Amino acid sequence: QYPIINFTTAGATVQSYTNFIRAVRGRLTTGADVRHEIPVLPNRVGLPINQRFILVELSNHAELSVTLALDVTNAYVVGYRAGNSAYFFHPDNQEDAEAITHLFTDVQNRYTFAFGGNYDRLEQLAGNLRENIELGNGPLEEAISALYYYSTGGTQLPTLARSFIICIQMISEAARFQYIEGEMRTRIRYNRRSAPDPSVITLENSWGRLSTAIQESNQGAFASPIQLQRRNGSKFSVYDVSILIPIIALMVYRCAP
Amino acid sequence: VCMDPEPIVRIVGRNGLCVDVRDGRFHNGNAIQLWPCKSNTDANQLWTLKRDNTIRSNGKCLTTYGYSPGVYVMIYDCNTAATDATRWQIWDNGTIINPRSSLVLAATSGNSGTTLTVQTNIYAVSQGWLPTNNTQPFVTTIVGLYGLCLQANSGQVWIEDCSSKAEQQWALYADGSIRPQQNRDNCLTSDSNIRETVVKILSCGPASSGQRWMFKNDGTILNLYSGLVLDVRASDPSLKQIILYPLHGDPNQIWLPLF
Amino acid sequence: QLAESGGLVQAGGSLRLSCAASGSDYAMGWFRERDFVAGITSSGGGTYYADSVKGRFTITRDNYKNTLYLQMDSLKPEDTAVYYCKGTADGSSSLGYLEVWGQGTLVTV
Ligand SMILES: *[C@@H]1O[C@H](CO)[C@@H](O[C@@H]2O[C@H](CO)[C@@H](O[C@@H]3O[C@H](CO)[C@@H](O)[C@H](O)[C@@H]3O)[C@H](O)[C@H]2NC(C)=O)[C@H](O)[C@H]1NC(C)=O
Ligand SMILES: *[C@@H]1O[C@H](CO)[C@@H](O[C@@H]2O[C@H](CO)[C@@H](O)[C@H](O)[C@H]2NC(C)=O)[C@H](O)[C@H]1NC(C)=O
Ligand SMILES: *[C@@H]1O[C@H](CO)[C@@H](O)[C@H](O[C@@H]2O[C@@H](C)[C@@H](O)[C@@H](O)[C@@H]2O)[C@H]1NC(C)=O
Ligand SMILES: [Cl-]
Ligand SMILES: [Zn+2]
Ligand SMILES: [Zn+2]
Ligand SMILES: [Zn+2]
Ligand SMILES: [Zn+2]
Repeated sequence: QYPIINFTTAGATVQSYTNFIRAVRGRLTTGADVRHEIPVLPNRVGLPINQRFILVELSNHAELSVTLALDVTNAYVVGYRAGNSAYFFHPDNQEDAEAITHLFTDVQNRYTFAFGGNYDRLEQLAGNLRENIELGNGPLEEAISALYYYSTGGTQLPTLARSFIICIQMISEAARFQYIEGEMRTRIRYNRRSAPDPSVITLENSWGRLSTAIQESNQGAFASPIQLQRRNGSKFSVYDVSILIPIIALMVYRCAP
Repeated sequence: VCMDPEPIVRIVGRNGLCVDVRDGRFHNGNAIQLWPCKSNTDANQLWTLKRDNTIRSNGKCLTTYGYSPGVYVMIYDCNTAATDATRWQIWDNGTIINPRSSLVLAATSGNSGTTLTVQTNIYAVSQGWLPTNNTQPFVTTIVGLYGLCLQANSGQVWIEDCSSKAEQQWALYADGSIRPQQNRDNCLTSDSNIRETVVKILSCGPASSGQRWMFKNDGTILNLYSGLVLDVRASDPSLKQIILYPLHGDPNQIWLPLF
Repeated sequence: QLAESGGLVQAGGSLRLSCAASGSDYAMGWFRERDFVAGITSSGGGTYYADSVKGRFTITRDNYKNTLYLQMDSLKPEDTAVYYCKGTADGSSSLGYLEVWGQGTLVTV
């Protein structure tokens, strides 16, 4: 059985959310591979299948429970279990298709969506962009129930896609970025729901490119600038890893030191 | 193994000035200096971070005059200079160190035209550098315990309810100083290394070790020379005391630069 | 909610104050105008003492019993005052964070 981390929205606090995101990071990578003080996720090359994934069990006030599966090599959600049904995003290639056969083996119903789990396709299926899909404890609660009832005929596809968009940002992206995690802790702290601002959106969009720029930097200095956004629309460029150290908590593996 | 690129970039440091080959003269032995950051293609401020641990301007090398504290740093032909005098390491905490001497690049004064030197490393503001093409410090809010905002009030610093107040804006300079947006001559300062010393705002004049800070990957704001971090005293904002304190990681030591 | 207890003895004595909570998320501190005496972070690991009482007072906490302590050794007539317990938390208010007090316990030395 793959490692499991639990979070509940019932009575969730700043602290309980922080313990949860910390716990997820502790099982995503060992922390022994660090570039310019930023941890690196395990190399897909060499990673045995029995260490490929981690499980995140979510529950809410109604004690509906759902289990997301995260690829440790990129911290992203590849599918989820609800009751005795399991669903998976369309894998990109054949090996990822084979690797997910090792998830939720006990489950009696297994399905692969025709769509992948990238934001662009989830947004069109949800009928809305991340910039308008509110985040917070409340949205996570509702996303959990919608995911649970999808096995039942009670969750339409846009609401499912919207629930995926909520869970991925609040779990995977918060794991990748202390910045995004702090944005989620802001919402939990004040019991507010809020769509992410452009700084969050551009960070999510740039995660791969940021990982490559940092790992192939010459002593922290990038070969090319990466364009980010402030919380207002305003754009700025980053030429060095120094400002990103408190912003990014995990990087996808790109190359050897 | 990852590719090692060779980016051309400015080196910004004390008071936000740029590392500059004086008067654009590339005669062997001409001094390196602080100078206001240019906005053109002039070679004397654009440095190539080479794969051999060399830092080059217009084909010539950033070179230390010697291996003793206080000697100046010059431009010199890379093949003719002593090889060890042309080698540098750029550390992630803003230090540019000469490995042979273990001495650190420094600007012992803050004025334009200051001759650069190598000094003993004390992680002072005068030894903080950033390789970047950005010539402006990044202005940001600094959120901390309970989502409250770091706030400047003349000499005093504390944490208070956030409201998008210029007293809550901070300029992160390339030399590692954290400056109140309303007066960039002044610096977030710990007058000393003792634990529980109250952090305040004072002139950036001395460019001391107590004035240099690094945002760590764990969310703490670290004063590099002491090894202590910023801390909302007793985790109680009403005390209006931000102190140096050994790292325990609890929420009163967690911060986030909300840009 | 917070309630004090354990509050007369001569100069140089000892007394331990308790603080029973109703509901670990909270930083806790002791006060005695009201002045800071001692404080401790939520998980522990950070204890911060006022200069007057440093080296004489010991704040402790125990989050599985939801009780805060203040050990007061080598007391002086200067310690005589009303001693309150205080907690700070993450919610919303005009402060921007929560402050829950106690009803106070009298100490006379
Ligand atoms: C920071 O700003 C400076 C100045 O604007 C940039 O320097 C310029 O960098 C470009 C590309 O790296 C250089 O052009 C290149 O020239 C080589 C040699 O001929 C050629 O093979 C390439 O195809 C490319 O055209 C350009 O010469 C250089 N300008 C200078 C040194 O005055 C620098 O790239 C910026 N750094 C970053 C990380 O964005
Ligand atoms: C600033 O960064 C440098 C470079 O990462 C640090 O020096 C290294 O620290 C590690 C951890 O103790 C040692 O294993 C290395 O031997 C050190 N040297 C090098 C060349 O890597 C330095 O400690 C940092 N300074 C502070 C105050 O954090
Ligand atoms: C989430 O809940 C389950 C069931 O209550 C716990 O078993 C998990 O504990 C974790 O997994 C077990 C097998 C063991 O390794 C334990 O040390 C782990 O902590 C729990 N997950 C977490 C992260 O607490
Ligand atoms: Cl330096
Ligand atoms: Zn580095
Ligand atoms: Zn297919
Ligand atoms: Zn978009
Ligand atoms: Zn000359």
